[PDB]
Amino acid sequence: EAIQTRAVINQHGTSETLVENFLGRAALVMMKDFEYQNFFKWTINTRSYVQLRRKFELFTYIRFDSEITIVPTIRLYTSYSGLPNLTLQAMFVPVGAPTPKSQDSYEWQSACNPSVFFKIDDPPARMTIPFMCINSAYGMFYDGFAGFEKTANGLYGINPANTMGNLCIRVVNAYQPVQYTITIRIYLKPKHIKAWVPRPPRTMPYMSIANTNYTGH
Amino acid sequence: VLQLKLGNSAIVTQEAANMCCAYGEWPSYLPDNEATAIDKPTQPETSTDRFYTLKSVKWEGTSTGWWWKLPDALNQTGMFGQNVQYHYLYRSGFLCHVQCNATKFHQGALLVVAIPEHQLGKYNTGTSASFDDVMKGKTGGVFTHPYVLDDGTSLACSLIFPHQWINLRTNNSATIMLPWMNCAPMDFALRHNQWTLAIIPVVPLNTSGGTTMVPITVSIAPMCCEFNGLRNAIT
Amino acid sequence: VLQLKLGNSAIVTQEAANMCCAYGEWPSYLPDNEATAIDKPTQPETSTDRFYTLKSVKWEGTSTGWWWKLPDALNQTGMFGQNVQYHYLYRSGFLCHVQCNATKFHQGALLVVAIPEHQLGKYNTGTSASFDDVMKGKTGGVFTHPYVLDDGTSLACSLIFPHQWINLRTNNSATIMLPWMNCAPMDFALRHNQWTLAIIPVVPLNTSGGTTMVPITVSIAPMCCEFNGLRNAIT
Amino acid sequence: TLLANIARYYTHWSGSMEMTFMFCGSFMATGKVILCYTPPGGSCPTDRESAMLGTHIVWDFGLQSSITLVIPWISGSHFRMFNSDAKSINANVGYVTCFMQTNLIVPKEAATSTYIIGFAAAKNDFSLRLMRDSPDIGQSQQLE
Repeated sequence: EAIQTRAVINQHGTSETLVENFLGRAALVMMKDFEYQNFFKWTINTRSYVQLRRKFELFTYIRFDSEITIVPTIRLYTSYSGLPNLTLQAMFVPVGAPTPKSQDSYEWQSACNPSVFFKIDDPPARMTIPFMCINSAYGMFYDGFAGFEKTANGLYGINPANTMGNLCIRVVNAYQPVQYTITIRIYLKPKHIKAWVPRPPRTMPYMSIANTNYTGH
Repeated sequence: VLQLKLGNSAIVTQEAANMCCAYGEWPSYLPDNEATAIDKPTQPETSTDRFYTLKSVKWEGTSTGWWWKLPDALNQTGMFGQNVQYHYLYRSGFLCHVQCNATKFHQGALLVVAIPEHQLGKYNTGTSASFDDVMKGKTGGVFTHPYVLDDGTSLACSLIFPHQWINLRTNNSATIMLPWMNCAPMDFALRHNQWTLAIIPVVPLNTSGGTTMVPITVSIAPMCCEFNGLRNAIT
Repeated sequence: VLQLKLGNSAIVTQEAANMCCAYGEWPSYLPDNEATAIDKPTQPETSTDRFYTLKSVKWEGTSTGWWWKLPDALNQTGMFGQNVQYHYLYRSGFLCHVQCNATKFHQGALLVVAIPEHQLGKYNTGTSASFDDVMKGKTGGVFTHPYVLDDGTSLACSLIFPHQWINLRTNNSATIMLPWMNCAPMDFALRHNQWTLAIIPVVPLNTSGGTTMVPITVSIAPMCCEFNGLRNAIT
Repeated sequence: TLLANIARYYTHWSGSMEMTFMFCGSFMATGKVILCYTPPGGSCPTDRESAMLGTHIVWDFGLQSSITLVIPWISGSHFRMFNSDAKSINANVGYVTCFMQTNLIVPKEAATSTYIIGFAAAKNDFSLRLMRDSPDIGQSQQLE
């Protein structure tokens, strides 16, 4: 039933297949909802979605800066169509700092964790996080253990130096009388990409997020 | 009286061979800088570069016109047909020659127009033309509504296409040279046509004591045939 | 390990390609001074200049030998067969290649001899060989009395013909290059043969725990094909 | 192949391709096989005669264990018709087919069954365009 067609493919040049263009696309890395836990907390990683993970697992070592764009949307409940122009606070917490536990925790005024204050009805917030790893490049794969303790023996393949930090987003505005749900979309665009040691592509379904186990099909 | 000789075929003409090059371009070849990015074509300068004389058609007083689609008209004729059936990629020009045989007591005018990418249409229906309607081979088609060129345009404005006039009191021959007319360097001969040679009788053929029928002879010669290589070594 | 490549065909050999030119003459072409008095031939340097690999034959311990007659072996195979069937005059050389596949525990010797004008004979009869007896096509013939070369001569004195030896303990390949062998500048391919490639097992194939059958591969490539012109202009 | 997996991330591809075959039989094992190339739009050979009549190499794997084929040009893309829901698939751009010229010959002590493995890669004139999403895994429904 399929029509067997063809075309005279006329093309030249290799600038499109550059690694800077291969992995340099802004991809959605997380999407979460919270109805006014009570705030958005998520550790930054590129393995959340299978497509981006498969693309990134084509190399062993990758070094890049991170560009983050936060796109918030609000939907009301029960009665006008007037969405409040709330103020949002997105704070980046590095690995060596504690993360907030509640909406009004003390860490929201850290003065060392960078924070962005932006409004709902404004252009989406955007900030660039540099290459913060302790090593020269991130390890897409790690054949080893964090330490010698029996606790670390259950953490095969986890290198503590590969964590990228936490992004905590909250609504600074107090509880409004109305009921609303906030949806947060995080877009990550790597910059200044450098990649080393290409690897065979993944051909089998993933069974977990941190072990590279495989199952049927 | 001169002759148009191409390969092993020759046509005797009435010295009216004022050739009309379509858009002022001679068919030359695929340029070198356009061939690096695509498959490399060879140049079969074989018997493909000869005139193919189709069967003569009858011009009557009620004729609406005839059209031939290229390279569909030559897809099953001679060495060109063989090369078309064995190669999947082709690129060639054409040199159409139209001749008429009439006495000094005949009258009529033919508009020999080469229409590129002539997408044939239908009349009072939404369904597109079927395969048999378009691909007519060497027999050729017959215009149903020559006033609209069978496509909703106007024959009056068809003069913008590469054309020649055959007025029986002035001349009886037309010669249009067609270059490569496509948006791609090469194309597929079996299911796409580049030119449509149309012969529309603008002024009806008339006479009082004549034969009431004159023959029209169409001769088409591919000019710069190029096909994909079928014998590149794989070592 | 080297390759013998001709056109779009390649053969991998065992470096034993010590070519034997028959009578020390390379096949070149019809000379200019010999072509003025006869019909002018063109040079179709088309796919005719490739190796044609026949079906492998089985060498057994009781084999008497196989022969192929040229150009009869290629008269119905590929572009050479087409050109032979469409042209009435031909002139070409040949490059026969013979290969064997055997282990180090096999033994036997093959005499690959190219016999020119091998007029086949019969045994205890006066009637000459019939058409089916001689023209065997690409299947080839089988010697009945290899001791007399099927013509009343001696295989012992057949060493005077262009020949090569295949001794399984030394080599497994033979390559004989045959020039034009005729008393006329050109000839007719359909009813006259110039060379007869014979493969006679002088020493029988033997083994104790082997396969008792080894294949023999024959590859023949016309070298300087020339045919009468089929497209000379008549103007 | 790696070439296919990488090219699945792009829409249009063109260029030449390299191909290699390896015979992994025993040392004294010998025989002949025919490797044929059919250009795009041709008919795939059905027997040894047709394969020999086309572009081919007679490979004697007893002598050398590796043979390399150079494919001149392959091309392809992804298509979608304008006002129709009919699926459009790129046509075949040729085949590479192997036919046995002579039967396999092995000594008594060697194994009676051998194997052939193959490799494939592109040349330096290969190109890709219009990066897309690989459908290799998929299985996502609601952008979870």
